[PDB]
Amino acid sequence: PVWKDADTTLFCASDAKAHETEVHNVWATHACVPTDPNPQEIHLENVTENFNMWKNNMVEQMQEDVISLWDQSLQPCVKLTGGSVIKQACPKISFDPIPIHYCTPAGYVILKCNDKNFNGTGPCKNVSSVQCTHGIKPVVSTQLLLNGSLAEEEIIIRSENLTNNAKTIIVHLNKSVEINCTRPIRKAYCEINGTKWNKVLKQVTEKLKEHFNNKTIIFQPPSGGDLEITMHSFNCRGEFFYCNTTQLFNNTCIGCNGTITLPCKIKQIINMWQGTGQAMYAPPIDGKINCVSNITGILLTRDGGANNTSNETFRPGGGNIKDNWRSELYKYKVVQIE
Amino acid sequence: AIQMTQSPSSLSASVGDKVTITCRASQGFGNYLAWYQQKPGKVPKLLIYAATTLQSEVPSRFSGSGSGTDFTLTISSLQPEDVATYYCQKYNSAPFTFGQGTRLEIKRAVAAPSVFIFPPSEDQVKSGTVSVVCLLNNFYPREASVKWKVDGVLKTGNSQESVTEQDSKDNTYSLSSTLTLSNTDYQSHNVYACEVTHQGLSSPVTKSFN
Amino acid sequence: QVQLVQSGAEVKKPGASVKLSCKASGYTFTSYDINWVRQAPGQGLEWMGWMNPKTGNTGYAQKFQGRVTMTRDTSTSTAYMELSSLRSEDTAVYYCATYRIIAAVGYRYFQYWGQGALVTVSSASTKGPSVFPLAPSESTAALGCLVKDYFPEPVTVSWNSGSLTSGVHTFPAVLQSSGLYSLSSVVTVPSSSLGTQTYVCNVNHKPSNTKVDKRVEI
Amino acid sequence: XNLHFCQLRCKSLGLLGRCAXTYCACV
Ligand SMILES: *[C@@H]1O[C@H](CO)[C@@H](O)[C@H](O)[C@H]1NC(C)=O
Ligand SMILES: *[C@@H]1O[C@H](CO)[C@@H](O)[C@H](O)[C@H]1NC(C)=O
Ligand SMILES: *[C@@H]1O[C@H](CO)[C@@H](O)[C@H](O)[C@H]1NC(C)=O
Ligand SMILES: *[C@@H]1O[C@H](CO)[C@@H](O)[C@H](O)[C@H]1NC(C)=O
Ligand SMILES: *[C@@H]1O[C@H](CO)[C@@H](O)[C@H](O)[C@H]1NC(C)=O
Ligand SMILES: *[C@@H]1O[C@H](CO)[C@@H](O)[C@H](O)[C@H]1NC(C)=O
Ligand SMILES: *[C@@H]1O[C@H](CO)[C@@H](O)[C@H](O)[C@H]1NC(C)=O
Ligand SMILES: *[C@@H]1O[C@H](CO)[C@@H](O)[C@H](O)[C@H]1NC(C)=O
Ligand SMILES: *[C@@H]1O[C@H](CO)[C@@H](O)[C@H](O)[C@H]1NC(C)=O
Repeated sequence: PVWKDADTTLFCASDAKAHETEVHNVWATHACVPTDPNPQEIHLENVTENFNMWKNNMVEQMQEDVISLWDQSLQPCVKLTGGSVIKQACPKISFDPIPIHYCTPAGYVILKCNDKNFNGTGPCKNVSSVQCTHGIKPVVSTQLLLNGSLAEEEIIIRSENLTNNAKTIIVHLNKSVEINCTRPIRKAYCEINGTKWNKVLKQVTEKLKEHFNNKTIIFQPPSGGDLEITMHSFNCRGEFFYCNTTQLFNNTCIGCNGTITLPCKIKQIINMWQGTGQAMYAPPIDGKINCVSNITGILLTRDGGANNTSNETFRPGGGNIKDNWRSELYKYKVVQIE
Repeated sequence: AIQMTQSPSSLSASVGDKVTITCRASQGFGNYLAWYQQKPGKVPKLLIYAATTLQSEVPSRFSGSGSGTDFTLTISSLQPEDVATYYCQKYNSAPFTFGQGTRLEIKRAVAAPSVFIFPPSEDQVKSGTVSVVCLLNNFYPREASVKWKVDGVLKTGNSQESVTEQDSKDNTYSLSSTLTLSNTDYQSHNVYACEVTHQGLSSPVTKSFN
Repeated sequence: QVQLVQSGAEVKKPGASVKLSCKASGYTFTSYDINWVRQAPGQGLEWMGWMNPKTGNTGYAQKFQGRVTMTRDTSTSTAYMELSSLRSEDTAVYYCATYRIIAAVGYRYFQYWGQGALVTVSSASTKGPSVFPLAPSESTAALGCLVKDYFPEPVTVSWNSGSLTSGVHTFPAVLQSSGLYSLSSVVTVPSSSLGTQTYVCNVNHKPSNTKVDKRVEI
Repeated sequence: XNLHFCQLRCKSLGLLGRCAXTYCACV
């Protein structure tokens, strides 16, 4: 009624202490202020708005926020991007992200969807007004989404054009299956309670075959491309980890196994997710590098051939971090009431 | 972080003059900058909110400018009704920190004060409590001296100044440099004297006897 | 019609604690927060803490981290704010405040201030002032009244049942090291030719319940 | 993302090249 959908310059707000030199906390010292000890969330009358998580501006604001952080904190000895290369230095730090709250300025208010099972698109009854986002960790992943929020009710599957195979699929789970990756040459590994992994994959298929008119859903390994979208990629406390899922996508097992062990590797030269380019980073020291994250949703891409056959094949996707921000920012929308 | 620093603590400003009160900070809080005004002896009331949006029932000589890291409160056509201290504050989220403050003057013309000794009266000596009030009257600015000189020496301290709110009409101040002492210490000397400075030559006024 | 009124002032001995009262009316006291801020004489503004009225979550400042304690009773629709371990640098005007009553967000500026409460922290144990004339012995004669050794504030200096007010201003009070108050009440007439009109000054120290008036002549 | 190139490569696998970000996928 009185408000208008619009885009603005949202201001951040961590909790990071300046006593910690871990780059997150150091980056969070400026640009962003403290958290709300009593943040307000006012239930909007009893009307219902209509959101869209594929055309939000918070996503591109937060995409740029995190880009500065990475090229200000994790600076590559040499960063080569279309057009030119920039020679720098490579220090050794640690990476445990801080939950960040996003906050609209003077006049503007954040509209939020608390509708039980929402797919970030259209009708949204239970709407509300807040000044900040919520505790979201800015973790850069691929294939699986880690250290994030989980669905309250049923499992949510959601994209822009479900039917289109170019539109990336976001799988938001209802249970957080733990994972554990460690580096004890560079080769490291991971391990997953496959007993909960393939049992909570079962319901990811069942819900996925409710939008494809009870068809057949089969999972498969990535068709190919760049190593960061083939191999589940992330940054464990400083080094870039590429872990081969596969054994986690080889359809089947849904008494087969218990513990899964994806191999994995650590790369020092890698294609940037900031721009079309690549940059060499720094080796590590024997730190027994270990990340124990919460897998909480996956990035899948469908194949071309729906009507043809009685089945659909899905594969691990990603590459566009923007979708990584989209999975948590799916409920809020910027509004200007000035 | 967040370090709000109100520019000046006090200012001159004729009447119907342009005054720019600056408010800076450490890290931006998304322009949710408030401007409050405390009229002397009154409770303060909100002026400008959200950086520039004026509040209802409030003069439009007040303008909230600046934004992000460097705001301003401007009043063109200053008047005598527009005097207090204007404090800038943040209200995005608690902690709702205010600025130090900024109090407004009125400039006026270099008026000279009138000196007046008030000898201790009859019943003031019957208790062993004796006060000797110096009183410089109707002066401006406020930079004023009040040196007592009992027996032509100097009496460091023991005196107590107490100025009043800049008068709405003459734009002048009135002092009250009191000096309390005991009967013994008061009767151990008989030539009391109040010396005064501002703008002239001087204006010391003596008093002998009982 | 939004009213946020306070109560009277307080005098407490060091380390005895005071519970300040605040009563709000004409709005949903359970909806909007209540802030508490003080100003010491010769001080600026200092925000103390916030409190959520439907669910009493309380946050205070580091400086006041520990002594402050805000509570509420919705039944009464009144907010509270104790300040225990009372130091005499914790004597100033303490006010309650709140924001623009709107069901919207971001409007959390204090738009409704209270009247104010003076928390005087000393062992004075009330004292009336003795009244002594300030007659002198030359352009524009000056005279008045001296009220000394009285606790606590405030005192009333009405020159001749109100009338004589032209160029007649009582001065702020000062605290001397005894812990009793003493102010200067100066009146100046035209030059010194018309120093004729009687002058009898009226002193009121409500707590002392003494309003004795004294004549001022040479 | 360099896409004409991701397709140039993904060809050798008999696949279509499409940008995954700054990144090269084949379908
Ligand atoms: C809307 O918000 C949340 C849903 O997460 C719930 O606590 C609240 O009661 C809901 N209210 C209505 C009327 O839907
Ligand atoms: C998302 O939900 C809306 C209703 O809110 C529906 O119209 C739309 O088809 C859904 N899209 C997907 C991909 O489930
Ligand atoms: C997980 O979601 C699936 C499908 O929506 C549902 O059947 C299952 O009960 C959910 N379990 C939990 C713990 O939410
Ligand atoms: C996207 O979804 C709509 C609704 O199902 C459909 O009509 C449209 O053709 C889809 N886009 C593509 C490329 O199939
Ligand atoms: C994340 O993992 C930790 C393991 O310490 C677990 O205790 C927590 O409940 C998990 N949180 C979510 C949201 O899955
Ligand atoms: C991760 O696994 C390794 C054992 O292979 C070890 O560091 C630790 O027990 C696990 N971490 C957590 C958080 O369970
Ligand atoms: C894996 O999860 C299952 C399901 O709860 C549990 O029964 C089993 O003990 C777990 N395995 C290990 C090694 O903890
Ligand atoms: C992952 O491991 C399987 C072996 O089970 C292998 O066929 C596949 O090529 C590996 N992935 C990559 C990207 O090398
Ligand atoms: C996920 O969170 C865990 C702590 O719960 C942390 O050790 C790990 O580094 C995080 N993941 C990433 C990629 O930083």
